[PDB]
Amino acid sequence: DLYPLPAPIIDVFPDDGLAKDMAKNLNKDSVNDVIDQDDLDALTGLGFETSTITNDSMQLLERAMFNNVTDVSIMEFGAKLTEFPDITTIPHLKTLFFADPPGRLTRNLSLPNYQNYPEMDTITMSGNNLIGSIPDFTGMPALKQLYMSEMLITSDELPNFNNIPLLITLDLSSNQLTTIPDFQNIPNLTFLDLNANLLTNTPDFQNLPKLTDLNLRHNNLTGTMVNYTNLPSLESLNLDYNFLTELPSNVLDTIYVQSQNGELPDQTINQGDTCTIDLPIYFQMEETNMLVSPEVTGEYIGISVIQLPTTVNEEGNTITVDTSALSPGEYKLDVSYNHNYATGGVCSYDWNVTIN
Ligand SMILES: [Ca+2]
Ligand SMILES: [Ca+2]
Ligand SMILES: [Ca+2]
Ligand SMILES: [Ca+2]
Ligand SMILES: [Ca+2]
Ligand SMILES: [Ca+2]
Ligand SMILES: [Ca+2]
Ligand SMILES: [Ca+2]
Ligand SMILES: [Cl-]
Repeated sequence: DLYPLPAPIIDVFPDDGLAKDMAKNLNKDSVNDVIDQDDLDALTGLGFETSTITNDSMQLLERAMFNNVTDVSIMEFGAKLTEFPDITTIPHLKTLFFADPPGRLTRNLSLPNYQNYPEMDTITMSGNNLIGSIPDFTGMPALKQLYMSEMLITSDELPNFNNIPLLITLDLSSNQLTTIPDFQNIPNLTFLDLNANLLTNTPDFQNLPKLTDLNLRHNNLTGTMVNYTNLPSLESLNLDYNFLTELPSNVLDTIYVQSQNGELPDQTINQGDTCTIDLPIYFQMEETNMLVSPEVTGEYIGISVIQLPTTVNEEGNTITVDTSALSPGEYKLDVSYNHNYATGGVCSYDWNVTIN
């Protein structure tokens, strides 16, 4: 497929948009300018920005040998470019980058099981809707970083990667994952970003001995979660904006939580009774100095919100809301703590009470 050189750029790359971008990469003023192999050899990166390039025209890159190119960056692209091709003329490619275009999920991209880029180190496709699944890569043994945030990835599209043993960073934030694999073969993984997914738990990871940062902010973790037994390198576990009533005790010293919500059990009491709750997370946060303010408040929510006297029982680790003056009926109660009026943060727990 290699076009004979020397030749005009437009003859080597017979597509208006591709030729324009190649002239810019080659620092030639015109697509009519004649290039030779030395001009190609001077390139160490290729940038693309003309949105008329399509899958078919990008394939024309196989007509030229790029002996020294290690980076491909696609900064702007149209709807007819949905894949960077697996061509044989960029043998030393190390980084592949697609920009996150303006707007939300406006472009679609597929991720081939690339075979001709054995030196690939980093792939970034964040912000683009993934077409199909992420392949269980077989041709990129040196892959170290994978940025795949905001791509509408579901758990059926994410394999338990078998052949990328050097992976260090995996960013899957802002997707629709309901489960995450108990990753078997990425033991060098140090950073796992899962914020803004739909997770309800994770496995008690069996082989992540080097993981230092695990971000689970804004998921659906509810009540209790797995109490990790084998994350010896863990430094930060972000559980902010979940629905836990208790934090995992084995890793409590790594946790970031300032806001949290939750539901406590229904109770039935008699008119004149107070109402006492368990709230393990409050006591954990209090005792490990995670609170920014000390007050614990209670209220009931009807036509208006009415505050109730609320006391913390530190010996028995319970909280009592004084419901003794309420008449019989059905009530929605709330206990809140860690109020941060400056930031909008709060930890707030709701439950229903029947008073007979
Ligand atoms: Ca000229
Ligand atoms: Ca532009
Ligand atoms: Ca070289
Ligand atoms: Ca975007
Ligand atoms: Ca999908
Ligand atoms: Ca395996
Ligand atoms: Ca106590
Ligand atoms: Ca509430
Ligand atoms: Cl030549």
